[PDB]
Amino acid sequence: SVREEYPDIDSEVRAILLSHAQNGITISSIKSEYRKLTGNPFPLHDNVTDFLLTIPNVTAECSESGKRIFNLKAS
Amino acid sequence: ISVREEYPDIDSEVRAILLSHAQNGITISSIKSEYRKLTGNPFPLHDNVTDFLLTIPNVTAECSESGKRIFNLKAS
Repeated sequence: SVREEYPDIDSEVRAILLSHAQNGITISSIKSEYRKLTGNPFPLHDNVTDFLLTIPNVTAECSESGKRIFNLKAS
Repeated sequence: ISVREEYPDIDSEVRAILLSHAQNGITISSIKSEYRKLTGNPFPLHDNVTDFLLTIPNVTAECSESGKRIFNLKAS
């Protein structure tokens, strides 16, 4: 239902991950980059982790500092 | 998650399961079944399991092309 309402959000989030595939990225930083990239506010306000984890090849992990870090799986 | 207060052993039990499956991956359903086999008790979390797992340091979750959410311990 997310991808049906915002058809481009999947490509936009993947674009952001692709540009940050070296060190990973938090949800707050993703929203930040999203605003710079599209000139629009991030359209998901809830269940963001679940959305990110429905994108193939995307990983999430609990960092040392406790922060939730997202990345692309190494190929 | 406030379940750690109510169940002080749950961190070590879940970590034990992950350690025993650190080779490949493990799904939430498989974790709950390993949990019952290990403790003789049902898994005390009924919701937000991904969030619980992702608050354990060194644990990862990934979207397999099979669609299943796979959890593992991060390498090295």
